Amino acid sequence: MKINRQQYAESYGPTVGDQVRLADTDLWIEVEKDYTTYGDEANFGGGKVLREGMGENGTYTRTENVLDLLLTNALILDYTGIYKADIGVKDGYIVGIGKGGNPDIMDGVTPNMIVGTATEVIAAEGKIVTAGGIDTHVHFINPDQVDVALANGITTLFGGGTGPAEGSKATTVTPGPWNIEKMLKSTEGLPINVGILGKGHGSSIAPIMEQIDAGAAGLKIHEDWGATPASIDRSLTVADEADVQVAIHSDTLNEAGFLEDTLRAINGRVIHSFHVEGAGGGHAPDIMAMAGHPNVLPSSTNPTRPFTVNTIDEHLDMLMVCHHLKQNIPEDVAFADSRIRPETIAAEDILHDLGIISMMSTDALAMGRAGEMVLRTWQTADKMKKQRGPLAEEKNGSDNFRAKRYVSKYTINPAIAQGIAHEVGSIEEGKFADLVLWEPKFFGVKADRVIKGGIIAYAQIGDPSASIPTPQPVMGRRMYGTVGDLIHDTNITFMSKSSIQQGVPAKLGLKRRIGTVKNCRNIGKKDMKWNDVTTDIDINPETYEVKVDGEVLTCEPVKELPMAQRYFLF
Amino acid sequence: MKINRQQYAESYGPTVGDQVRLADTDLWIEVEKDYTTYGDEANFGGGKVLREGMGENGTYTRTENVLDLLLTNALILDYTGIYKADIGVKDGYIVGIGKGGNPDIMDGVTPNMIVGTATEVIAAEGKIVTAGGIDTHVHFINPDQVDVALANGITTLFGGGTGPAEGSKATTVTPGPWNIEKMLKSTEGLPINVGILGKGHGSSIAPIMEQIDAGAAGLKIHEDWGATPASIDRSLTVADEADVQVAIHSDTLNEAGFLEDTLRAINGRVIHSFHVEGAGGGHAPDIMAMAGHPNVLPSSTNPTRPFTVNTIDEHLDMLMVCHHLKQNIPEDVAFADSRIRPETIAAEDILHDLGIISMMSTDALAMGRAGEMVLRTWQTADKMKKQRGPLAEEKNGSDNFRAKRYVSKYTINPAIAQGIAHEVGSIEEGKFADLVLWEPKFFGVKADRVIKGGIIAYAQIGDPSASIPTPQPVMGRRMYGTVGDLIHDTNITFMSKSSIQQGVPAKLGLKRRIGTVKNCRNIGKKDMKWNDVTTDIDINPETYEVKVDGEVLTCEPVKELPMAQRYFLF
Amino acid sequence: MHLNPAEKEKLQIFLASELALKRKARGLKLNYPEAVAIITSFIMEGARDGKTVAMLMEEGKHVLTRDDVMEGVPEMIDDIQAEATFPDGTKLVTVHNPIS
Amino acid sequence: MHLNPAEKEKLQIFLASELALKRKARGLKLNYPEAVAIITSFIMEGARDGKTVAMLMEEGKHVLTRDDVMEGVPEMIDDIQAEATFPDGTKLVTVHNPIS
Amino acid sequence: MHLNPAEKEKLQIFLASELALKRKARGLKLNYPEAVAIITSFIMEGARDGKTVAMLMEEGKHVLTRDDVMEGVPEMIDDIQAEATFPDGTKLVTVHNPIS
Amino acid sequence: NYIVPGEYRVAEGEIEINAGREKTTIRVSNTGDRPIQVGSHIHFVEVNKELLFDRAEGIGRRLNIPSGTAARFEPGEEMEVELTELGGNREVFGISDLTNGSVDNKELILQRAKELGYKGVE
Ligand SMILES: O=C(Nc1ccc(F)cc1Cl)c1ccccc1[SeH]
Ligand SMILES: O=C(Nc1ccc(F)cc1Cl)c1ccccc1[SeH]
Ligand SMILES: *[Se][SeH]
Ligand SMILES: *[Se][SeH]
Ligand code: NI
Ligand code: NI
Ligand code: NI
Ligand code: NI
Ligand SMILES: [O-]
Ligand SMILES: [O-]
Repeated sequence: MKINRQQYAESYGPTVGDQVRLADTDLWIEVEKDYTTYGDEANFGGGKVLREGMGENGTYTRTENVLDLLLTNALILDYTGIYKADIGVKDGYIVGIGKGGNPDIMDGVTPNMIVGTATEVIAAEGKIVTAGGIDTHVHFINPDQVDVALANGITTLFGGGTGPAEGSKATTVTPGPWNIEKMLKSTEGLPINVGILGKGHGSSIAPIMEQIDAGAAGLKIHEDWGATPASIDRSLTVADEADVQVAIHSDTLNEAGFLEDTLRAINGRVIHSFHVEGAGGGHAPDIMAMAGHPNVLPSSTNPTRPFTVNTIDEHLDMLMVCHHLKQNIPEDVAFADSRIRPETIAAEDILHDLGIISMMSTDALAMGRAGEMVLRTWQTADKMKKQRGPLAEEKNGSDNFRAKRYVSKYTINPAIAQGIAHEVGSIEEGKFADLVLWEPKFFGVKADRVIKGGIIAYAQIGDPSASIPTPQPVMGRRMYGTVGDLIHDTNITFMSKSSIQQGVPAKLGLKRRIGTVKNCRNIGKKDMKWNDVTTDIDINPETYEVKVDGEVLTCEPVKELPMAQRYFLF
Repeated sequence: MKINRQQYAESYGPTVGDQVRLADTDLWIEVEKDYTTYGDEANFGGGKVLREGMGENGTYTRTENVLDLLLTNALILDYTGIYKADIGVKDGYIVGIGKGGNPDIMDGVTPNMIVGTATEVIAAEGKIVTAGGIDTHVHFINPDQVDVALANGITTLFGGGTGPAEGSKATTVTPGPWNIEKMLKSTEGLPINVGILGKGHGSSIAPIMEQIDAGAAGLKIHEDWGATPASIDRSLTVADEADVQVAIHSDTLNEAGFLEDTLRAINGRVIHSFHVEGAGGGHAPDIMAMAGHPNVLPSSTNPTRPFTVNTIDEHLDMLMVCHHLKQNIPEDVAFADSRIRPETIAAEDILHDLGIISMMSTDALAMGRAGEMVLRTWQTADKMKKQRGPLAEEKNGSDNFRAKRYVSKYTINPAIAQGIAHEVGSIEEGKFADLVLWEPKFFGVKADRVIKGGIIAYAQIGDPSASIPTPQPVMGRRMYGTVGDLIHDTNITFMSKSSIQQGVPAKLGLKRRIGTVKNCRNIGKKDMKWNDVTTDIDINPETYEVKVDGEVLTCEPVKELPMAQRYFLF
Repeated sequence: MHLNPAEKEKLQIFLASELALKRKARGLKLNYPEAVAIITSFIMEGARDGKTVAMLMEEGKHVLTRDDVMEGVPEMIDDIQAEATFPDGTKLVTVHNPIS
Repeated sequence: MHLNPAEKEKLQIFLASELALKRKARGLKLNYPEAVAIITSFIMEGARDGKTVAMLMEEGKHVLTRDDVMEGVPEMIDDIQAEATFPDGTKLVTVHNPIS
Repeated sequence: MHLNPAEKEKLQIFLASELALKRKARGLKLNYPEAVAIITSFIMEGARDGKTVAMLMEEGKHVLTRDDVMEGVPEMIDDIQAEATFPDGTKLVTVHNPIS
Repeated sequence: NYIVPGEYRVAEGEIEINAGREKTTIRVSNTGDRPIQVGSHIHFVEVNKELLFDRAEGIGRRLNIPSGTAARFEPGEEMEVELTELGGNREVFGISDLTNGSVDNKELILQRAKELGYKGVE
């Protein structure tokens, strides 16, 4: 008995060699391998395989190799591969990637992926499954930002803020022990994973370190607090002792130093360089040269991503309104022209494509869009395919190499940068079950179901009064993982080792799972998955021309993007 | 180097002698004094003063005179003055009013207002800052009423009710130990300060007192439960023992007594007379004579405020519908005509202006508008300025005297009446940081940011999906102070001393800050800030003519108000 | 815009009235919530026009007649109440037995 | 439809603009939130039409004039900001002093 | 009005359909959520008109054609489902491949 | 009597900043090839190494400009600025780590500035 490939893919999702278009882009992903045994595919429903004595085992208790949850027939898109498998979840973690069902009667069942009495089923046939997005540049300004993030497949928010206070509206900072404690308590009600950054500013160690001991997960150095050589130095001294990451928004004004002075203060220590292109902040005009250095973990924020015909007009004005700049004050116009540069925004597209910028992020509500990190990653990859062609590394006419390079930018690389990749950032055995299901037609645009800690937290679903869940209006809605005390078990508060050792969770009555930040001081650029290139980036101080090993990087903006007006009501 | 006054006010907000219009009223407030040192103004942003080693101190730990929060360049409007200062907050309380920054390099820094690593910043330049409104006549009928209150700058709700039960729809009463316990638990989820009134009715002490011991913060005597001499007497006996306030809605019907009988039952004991004009309830037609007595703390509710051309038509009908009165039953028409009186509503405007009625309140959802206490206070002051001119006490052509008289009516005076002015009701050092920021163009109409316990609880802010927080739609939204466990630390449940001593918070598992009600039995009219007038008010029983020391009080209604159709979509 | 909670809710009454008015224009007899929406929106738009409470108490009895609505709807509606911002601030309008 | 949070909120701006446009058509001078709604909806519909950010920065200054609005409204509106999906994705439009 | 949760949500479909219909009237090819809103509102207004489920299953295939919508939209919409109150109570309408 | 809601009616007169403090004019040159903007309250001796000026004349001083404003130096640009005296305790910590104490220690500040290549130690 043989099934043609069209009929097979319609029933079980695609298999080895089949390709799938990402949304309305020109990007195609190809199934590299498949863990199934053809004829023993798991599926659930009337007369289907996962039934007692058949594909469901009726003998084993939950502890005996039985899953709490099986995602059947997933097309996984991850730094680790693009492939077809069943995903097994237990105790809120990914315990198996392979083939689920019943060893009684099926060949090839992964030994700890038994479907038993205890097992829930999610059908992933025809879906793309990714890790939850890790956004490491979040301003906590407006709690309504969390659903915006979940709707575009983000599951972890790292950043700072106390709400719409000016410090928070400019900087990813929750300053001092008391504001940190208050925002850890606020976090008990946010249905997403969270880590809080303290103020990376001071000339004495103790005012900075007491933020780490209070429960901060990292620090932010921002020019609006004084991105001075002293603040840089003390923050990295603290970070090296505490095993947490430091993010920097450098001295745009070059007031206390040029880029080389900031790099000298860093002194070869690891640092996460935010919005490395520099429209979002940093030494004018050459901050993007940071992305060539081995000790720099470089991210973009999203409004420059990718370079379009409206980008400069929107940014020049955005910068003018936010800094209350006057079009008739020459110093204000000179500042804006030094900061918003078509030359560096165009080159940023190519630096992403080359694996020289390792990460994406939002800059949510400060100069970036909470719900467009995943969206704009794929728009960038699509523009680069259109302008530069398939990468030389591709085969079979698939875009798998580019797709692994780009998915790494918002999944595994931020997680590694922050010291949280032991818990989150990829679909791997032993990691927390933060999973996003996508219909391919909506891939990167609107998530179908967002799983947090093994329970659905957010879903595109219809009329709650209907006979079935698909009638209109289909909209993003919070699901049972966000309700009551289940919000505690489905989400992680990431905290410093010292705050955990000092009992901060018990002191504050935190019920959320507690994640330990670790291993983020002995990493570098080489540790960024698929995005590990170190090189000399030259930015001409007169012309803002970008060169990589003496080669000029020019790019053109595009007038239209996929993943745009076909999808959005506004 | 000199700055002209227009440019100075645009950059830092107004300074000494400058005036600011309140919304679209004819009321002007003048800056009386300024705590700054010209040239050392604090401000936050790119290249601004509050940066490490500059206006931010980089040496001191949080405990060492460092603030959790600095509101820069506030124009304070308070019973204590109209003046320019920085406001420093720590541990959720106002710890300093003066000049913030860094003693290292700045002159005139208030010693406990250091901006350090631990300090968040809110820019208040160009804003008016007031205390949170204290509403002492709240019916707990519909939880949607809390955001309505926050949006018009109210931060404390004192009253009663169990939801839309008839007892609660008529009376500010949470009756008996069990209903009190249930509503204290409900209060754990309300993002505003709360105190609960028990039923001030009984002929034995124990049924009334057990409500105080259960966690009530006061009592309400209401005619719908029998505002008899016995209920009045027993409630005030309880109140004097328990150190809580009693509110009264007297016997409109004069069934068991006239006003003089109610005053004899009170017997010189302190009492808060609700809706003292009497449209909202009380001895017909002369209840408003209560406002002349030294032992009476008199409040208005808001629908009579101020007297307009639609007031009588709206009230006559409101009263007819609410009491199911029939236009063809002569006793019903006589009752309505005895209760809704243009003579006493007109005189109520003047009694406010003279400082004879000390307080405003809503009567939320029973006969009053949850979100219009602040609004209608200012409309009343504006109508009185238009009709009676500047008060004789004014100078410089400012309305500062009238503005302090009127702001006292919804801030400090209710707080004093209730026994909670040690915690709330004014911008003073040592009080809880309940602060409302207003754009002057929206003053008294729509709050910009409402701070509760030093964290923003409510804000007018825009699209949560946007690059910045200002794009449309700008609407009132709950902020991080309302989320998770932070709702516990940013809000106060006010309770009797006896319930606190008996461990009610622990018994019920209350996590909110617990406020003690105290010192409200040895106060009187003389203790009402800017509104301390005692006088003989005569209400003619035939004509309802009002006289104050034998002088007739007539007023005209107005056809238009400021703070109305310019602002509201409906 | 600075919308407060009431402004956001009351937009939904205008929308329900626009829906009901389209249904009436294509010849349908209106139901209970349609009729209430039309009369309610009429009151709030009248306040915005600067009419008096007394004018709207009178007019609201002539917006829909019993032939505009389904059987029983006139007797289901004892009165319609709406608050809106008049030139002199928020006022309550009650329309008694709006459909005879 | 797959509405996300922003799509749901921004429907309310279109609705407020339709309400304000009806008020203007019956001869009312518009108030602050009415004027902001009209200009905001104009920007988002312009993005949907495929205009540039620069076109809408210019056009948004000519949607309403001071005679269309109540006294003081022009000076209450320093700028109107809106994000919408252009052919090249979400962009921010700021209109400076939209009503002179 | 006594609105229940579904009545409140379904008002937003009518609003999205009115928005989409204005976009179509000024000559735009409609996108995915616009097309779904128009067909969905058509079904619920048809139920209100007293059409049968079988009539609306047929009619919903003729509301929009492939020339009314952007490239790919016909193939993105496998079916549109809506529940509405018919004369005989709530029923589910499914329109299969509404745009050919 | 047109009403602008929330408008100011400012008083007459002008505000004098940093009143009673010594003022000093110095010329400063951006010898670098990127722009340098300097805020009102940075200890002036601790600014960017490529600004050339008499470093001793920046000790204990900052720009005499309105609080929160900045002076801009385009690449190669030389201009005069007016400084005022620091106040309070006249101590500076952090920033470029040139002072870390009293601004009275001019000898120590200039020795550190010279060592680290802050232009203009004379
Ligand atoms: O990057 C582009 N071209 C290019 C440059 C250097 C290469 F080695 C290869 C290519 Cl295709 C290009 C061509 C047209 C428009 C945009 C761009 Se980014
Ligand atoms: O109160 C008014 N006039 C007045 C009465 C007694 C005074 F001693 C002074 C004045 Cl201005 C007035 C004048 C016109 C309209 C309303 C009123 Se409340
Ligand atoms: Se940034 Se407004
Ligand atoms: Se009171 Se209805
Ligand atoms: Ni930044
Ligand atoms: Ni940022
Ligand atoms: Ni009453
Ligand atoms: Ni009441
Ligand atoms: O940023
Ligand atoms: O009342």
